[PDB]
Amino acid sequence: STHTLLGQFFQGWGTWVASWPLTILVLSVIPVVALAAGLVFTELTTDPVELWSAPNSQARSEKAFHDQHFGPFFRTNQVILTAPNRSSYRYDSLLLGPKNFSGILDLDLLLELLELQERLRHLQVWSPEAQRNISLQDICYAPLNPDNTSLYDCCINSLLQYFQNNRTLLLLTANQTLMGQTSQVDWKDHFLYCANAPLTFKDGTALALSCMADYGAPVFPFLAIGGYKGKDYSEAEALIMTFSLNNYPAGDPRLAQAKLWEEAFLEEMRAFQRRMAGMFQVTFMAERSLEDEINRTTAEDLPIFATSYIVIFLYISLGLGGVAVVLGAVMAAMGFFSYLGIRSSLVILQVVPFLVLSVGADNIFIFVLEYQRLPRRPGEPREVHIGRALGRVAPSMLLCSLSEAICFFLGALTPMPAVRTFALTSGLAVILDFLLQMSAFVALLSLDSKLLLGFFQKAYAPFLLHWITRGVVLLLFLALFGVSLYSMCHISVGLDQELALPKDSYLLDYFLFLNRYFEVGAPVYFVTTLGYNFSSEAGMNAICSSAGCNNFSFTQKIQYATEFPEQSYLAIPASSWVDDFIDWLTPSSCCRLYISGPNKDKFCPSTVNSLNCLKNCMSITMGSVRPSVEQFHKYLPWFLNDRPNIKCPKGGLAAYSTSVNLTSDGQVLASRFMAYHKPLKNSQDYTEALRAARELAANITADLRKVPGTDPAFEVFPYTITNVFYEQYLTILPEGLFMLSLCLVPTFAVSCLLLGLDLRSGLLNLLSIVMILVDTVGFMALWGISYNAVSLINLVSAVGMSVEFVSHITRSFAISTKPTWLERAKEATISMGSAVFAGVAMTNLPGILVLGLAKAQLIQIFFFRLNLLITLLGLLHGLVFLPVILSYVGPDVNPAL
Ligand SMILES: *[C@@H]1O[C@H](CO)[C@@H](O[C@@H]2O[C@H](CO)[C@@H](O)[C@H](O[C@@H]3O[C@H](CO)[C@@H](O)[C@H](O)[C@H]3NC(C)=O)[C@H]2NC(C)=O)[C@H](O)[C@H]1NC(C)=O
Ligand SMILES: *[C@@H]1O[C@H](CO)[C@@H](O[C@@H]2O[C@H](CO)[C@@H](O)[C@H](O[C@@H]3O[C@H](CO)[C@@H](O)[C@H](O)[C@H]3NC(C)=O)[C@H]2NC(C)=O)[C@H](O)[C@H]1NC(C)=O
Ligand SMILES: *[C@@H]1O[C@H](CO)[C@@H](O[C@@H]2O[C@H](CO)[C@@H](O[C@@H]3O[C@H](CO)[C@@H](O)[C@H](O)[C@H]3NC(C)=O)[C@H](O)[C@H]2NC(C)=O)[C@H](O)[C@H]1NC(C)=O
Ligand SMILES: *[C@@H]1O[C@H](CO)[C@@H](O[C@@H]2O[C@H](CO)[C@@H](O[C@@H]3O[C@H](CO)[C@@H](O)[C@H](O)[C@H]3NC(C)=O)[C@H](O)[C@H]2NC(C)=O)[C@H](O)[C@H]1NC(C)=O
Ligand SMILES: O=C1[C@H](CC[C@H](O)c2ccc(F)cc2)[C@@H](c2ccc(O)cc2)N1c1ccc(F)cc1
Ligand SMILES: *[C@@H]1O[C@H](CO)[C@@H](O)[C@H](O[C@@H]2O[C@H](CO)[C@@H](O)[C@H](O)[C@H]2NC(C)=O)[C@H]1NC(C)=O
Ligand SMILES: CC(C)CCC[C@@H](C)[C@H]1CC[C@H]2[C@@H]3CC=C4C[C@@H](O)CC[C@]4(C)[C@H]3CC[C@]12C
Ligand SMILES: CC(C)CCC[C@@H](C)[C@H]1CC[C@H]2[C@@H]3CC=C4C[C@@H](O)CC[C@]4(C)[C@H]3CC[C@]12C
Ligand SMILES: CC(C)CCC[C@@H](C)[C@H]1CC[C@H]2[C@@H]3CC=C4C[C@@H](O)CC[C@]4(C)[C@H]3CC[C@]12C
Ligand SMILES: CC(C)CCC[C@@H](C)[C@H]1CC[C@H]2[C@@H]3CC=C4C[C@@H](O)CC[C@]4(C)[C@H]3CC[C@]12C
Ligand SMILES: *[C@@H]1O[C@H](CO)[C@@H](O)[C@H](O)[C@H]1NC(C)=O
Ligand SMILES: *[C@@H]1O[C@H](CO)[C@@H](O)[C@H](O)[C@H]1NC(C)=O
Ligand SMILES: *[C@@H]1O[C@H](CO)[C@@H](O)[C@H](O)[C@H]1NC(C)=O
Ligand SMILES: *[C@@H]1O[C@H](CO)[C@@H](O)[C@H](O)[C@H]1NC(C)=O
Ligand SMILES: *[C@@H]1O[C@H](CO)[C@@H](O)[C@H](O)[C@H]1NC(C)=O
Repeated sequence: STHTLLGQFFQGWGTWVASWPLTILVLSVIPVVALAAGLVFTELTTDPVELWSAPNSQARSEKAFHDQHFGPFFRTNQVILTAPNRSSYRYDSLLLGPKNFSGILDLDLLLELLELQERLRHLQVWSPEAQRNISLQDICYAPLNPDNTSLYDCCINSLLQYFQNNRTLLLLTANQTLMGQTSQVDWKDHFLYCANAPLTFKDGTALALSCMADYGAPVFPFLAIGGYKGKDYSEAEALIMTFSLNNYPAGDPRLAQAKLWEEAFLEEMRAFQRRMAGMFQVTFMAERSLEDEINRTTAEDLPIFATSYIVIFLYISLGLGGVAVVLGAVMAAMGFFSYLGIRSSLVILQVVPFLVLSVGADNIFIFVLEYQRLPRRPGEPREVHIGRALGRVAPSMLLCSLSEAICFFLGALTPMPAVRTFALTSGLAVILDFLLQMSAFVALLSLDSKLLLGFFQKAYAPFLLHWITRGVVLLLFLALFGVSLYSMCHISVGLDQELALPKDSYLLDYFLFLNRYFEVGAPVYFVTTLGYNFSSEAGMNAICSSAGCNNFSFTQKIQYATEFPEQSYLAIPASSWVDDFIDWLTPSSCCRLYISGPNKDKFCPSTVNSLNCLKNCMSITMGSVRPSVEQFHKYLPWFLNDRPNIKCPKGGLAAYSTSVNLTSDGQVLASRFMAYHKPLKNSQDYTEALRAARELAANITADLRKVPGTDPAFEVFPYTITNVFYEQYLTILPEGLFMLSLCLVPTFAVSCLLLGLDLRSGLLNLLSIVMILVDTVGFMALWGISYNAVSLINLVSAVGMSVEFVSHITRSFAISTKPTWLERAKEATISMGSAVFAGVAMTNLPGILVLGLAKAQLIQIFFFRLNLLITLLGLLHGLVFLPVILSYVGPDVNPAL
């Protein structure tokens, strides 16, 4: 008899608390201030976007490997222009004939872009470190000269670097004759040539200009122009400007002083946008922007949510004290984790009370209603009266605040750190609410000494409980179940990137141009783990692509997967370094040795010419030349220090200077192979591209481990900058369904174990909760709400919350001792359904009056838009179905003396 013992215990507890209310109130209000001091002490928040990745997941372990061996990924800042007013026209270029250009490639706009680019290059900002005024050379990603980066060696990708940013070279007209000349060649004839082959040093036109940038590296067309899918390289609808800044770990001061340059870059481009509006639509984005704009919306709406926990006060209209009790409990639970050490963000800190308070106030309302509705046996004071009232309401009030702490704690197994912190914070707020609304609230309820609901509940009852009503409500809700369980399959898993922003930020314009005008997605690298030999003649051929090497190979596998971009999510070949290194070892003035030079007997660089150096590295021509082992360690570092000029453009440190990590002897440890994704638009494309690249990587490693000298536990994994975000969605269906399905067991095993309910009433309770979950999943899929990590903690919270909808109804039916089932549930409805309705409306009205006007996309889609569905879909299953279903398959009469 576990139910009877709890009532006796809580009745004696309530009588003693009524006896000593002042002392219990002071001694239970004093241990809240100590826990609340943890908030004011530090409460360290987590600003950046590394609160959305599992700290030991495989996708972040690969990032920790790559970041260690090759340095971190470069931060990118972009500007897109896309002039829409001008008209496409015609140009009869002498080489390729007719070409019908677009309006953005007119010469009147390129100069105006150049005067913005060369002024963004010379930008200086004052830092918190007051000594040094920061230039761009300190924090720029220079792939050719990192030792002392001059200001002209920083990576500034744009179309203007086909002319090396030279104004006079851009304004150049040259006579050229093929005997049918009829014109002079202008800059566009040179741009059309450089688009086809970016590696050329001497242009094939009459005017000669290299297609290489100011820093000695080629610039590809997809990094410069976009929106050119048909009619290639002629009808670009948008220019592109890109600045690359090298990234550091979070503790380094250079990252602190490189986020201050991007702020001035944004504040200068925002002035550039309004300086000209009749000829451009410039949209920009810095890497600082996204992680410091989703915090702005959350930090600009705390006063607009302060009406939430004051509109909690007005709906009860002894009530101020209860809301103060729940707010103190939630604040203490919020501040307790600072002592243990948990870096929670302000976004987590803003929505915790507005989901715990909606469950913490209903128990107060139920207790005060049962205290003010009791028969009030005379001959005894209130000191036993409140204990007598609390004895038969304590266990039912204990189920609904213990079947939510269990649900929230069980829901804290999600991979995301911030969702885990939100679950852990609200899992202890409610459990520190139930312990503090009897040790403090009962003292106030004894210390206070010094309608119409039951009107129309008895008219709402004849609307139900009749065969007109009891035979249509059942099949209608079963049809709702039948439509929801087949609409569940249309649900879409994945969280879009644009839902973190408001409806008015410039990043929405940037993403709308990025999804529509780019032609290559983010780059990806096929990293090679430690172990591969890379030296044997039978070792290079498995990673080769040309001149005698094998039929199928790694850099041949990537190129073959490029040709079906719809299935494999790649759009550019691999560009391996062994393929370029074998080309560089070909003779004729690339790799040469001094013969009679005692002082420089090893290397003759390409730029030096004389009659001294004449011997080649590779000895004699032969079919499919490949170096020996001893010729590898000599000749590989030299290839990583030969800048490409026009005497040997075969390769060098232009693109491979940080793609191989040499040891202290000459055995390579790891490598990278850079290939570009196809244009990825929504969040169902990122995860699918991740899976379709990872399976290709596993195919490559399974093919590559067959060589003789290799080592097992050697895998070639893919890595891109956003792999650490969308890696969870491969495995959120099995780990999401399992967490929900295991979450019903501790509620079913306790709701039928606390208050009667042997099998049938608890079974109907489980049927109601499963119906609520399937209906809310179907309506969530039908609205457009996604199914991600942040939209699963809400469903777990609804599973915890629905015990409110059902437990009091099944309680009042079980205690009912009236004769027939046709009217036995009427007393239970009139007794408890009104109180449950008031409790549900207690979350319904403040659940809509604040979170529906949040102005953030995250709160407006995942907390107002979804909690409203659960709240007004649990009313229909708790006030229209459950009493009706209990009148047909309801248990027989319990005496229950
Ligand atoms: C870092 O930033 C500081 C401040 O912008 C900059 O100092 C600049 O020095 C030059 C040369 O003096 C000027 O642009 C200017 O210094 C003087 O400023 C006064 C007050 O407006 C002017 O009346 C003077 O014309 C001018 N110098 C003289 C006497 O001709 C100052 N910046 C401004 C415009 O206030 C540094 O150059 C930057 N980098 C560092 C630390 O070198
Ligand atoms: C990568 O793969 C190469 C080729 O298989 C391998 O080179 C091998 O090194 C071992 C250890 O020194 C050598 O034993 C082996 O052949 C040796 O080559 C010298 C050259 O003058 C001969 O004089 C030796 O007799 C002979 N073996 C000895 C030392 O007695 C050599 N393979 C050949 C035939 O070139 C590398 O070790 C592999 N590297 C890694 C990272 O495992
Ligand atoms: C090519 O590979 C090299 C070897 O893996 C890299 O050099 C390694 O850089 C690591 C940091 O990126 C270092 O790790 C830190 O080393 C210090 C000194 O021993 C330790 O105290 C730290 O615990 C450790 N990690 C930190 C910072 O917590 C390695 O020490 C260092 N070499 C090794 C493995 O000993 C190169 O960075 C990489 N490419 C180049 C040349 O940049
Ligand atoms: C943008 O393009 C300009 C045009 O190419 C560059 O200016 C050119 O620089 C060349 C190298 O200094 C000049 O050659 C020199 O010209 C002078 C004066 O005519 C002669 O005395 C020299 O003999 C000759 N060089 C040598 C070493 O013999 C070109 O004359 C000059 N272009 C013209 C026609 O004015 C700019 O340098 C370039 N901008 C940048 C950033 O470099
Ligand atoms: O920042 C952030 C968001 C998480 C912040 C925090 O973890 C949270 C959120 C809600 C809670 F209840 C409790 C904690 C998240 C994001 C979440 C919802 C969205 O509609 C959009 C983005 N994202 C992101 C950022 C970049 C990106 F590439 C993909 C996603
Ligand atoms: C290209 O063609 C010839 C090749 O020598 C060259 O003379 C042109 O320059 C002259 O410019 C004149 C003024 O625009 C033009 O009318 C004339 O056709 C042309 N030379 C003559 C007399 O035929 C070169 N074109 C230009 C405009 O520089
Ligand atoms: C003569 C007797 C009654 C004196 C001893 C009374 C002791 C056992 C009582 C009096 C007040 C009580 C406290 C009142 C309030 C709280 C806050 C609650 O969140 C945890 C328990 C805690 C901290 C209680 C612990 C037990 C307590 C200290
Ligand atoms: C070193 C720095 C970060 C220390 C300063 C930490 C600051 C930002 C902390 C300390 C106390 C915090 C407050 C503590 C309590 C609450 C109530 C909660 O319902 C909303 C957030 C709010 C209002 C917090 C906002 C952030 C806050 C002001
Ligand atoms: C790096 C170190 C310091 C991290 C320590 C934090 C982690 C590992 C541990 C330390 C103490 C732990 C807490 C101890 C007690 C409780 C109360 C329980 O009802 C729910 C879990 C909860 C809230 C634990 C959560 C995990 C926790 C916060
Ligand atoms: C073509 C697409 C984009 C049109 C979408 C129209 C939107 C506004 C529609 C589609 C589905 C609709 C929902 C369908 C079901 C319910 C349950 C009901 O108890 C409250 C209203 C609510 C929650 C609806 C609100 C409006 C709604 C969200
Ligand atoms: C393409 O070129 C032809 C001939 O110059 C021209 O008539 C046509 O208008 C051009 N294309 C577009 C989209 O206008
Ligand atoms: C600055 O750059 C030049 C470029 O050659 C280099 O020689 C010099 O060593 C660098 N300065 C220092 C102090 O290293
Ligand atoms: C130029 O383009 C802007 C932006 O679309 C537009 O508002 C403006 O009317 C255009 N002006 C003209 C007439 O070219
Ligand atoms: C595959 O290798 C065989 C044997 O070297 C060769 O005959 C064949 O041409 C290669 N495959 C293709 C598609 O050429
Ligand atoms: C690579 O891919 C194809 C199709 O996925 C697969 O059938 C084949 O077995 C894989 N190659 C290897 C070496 O297993």
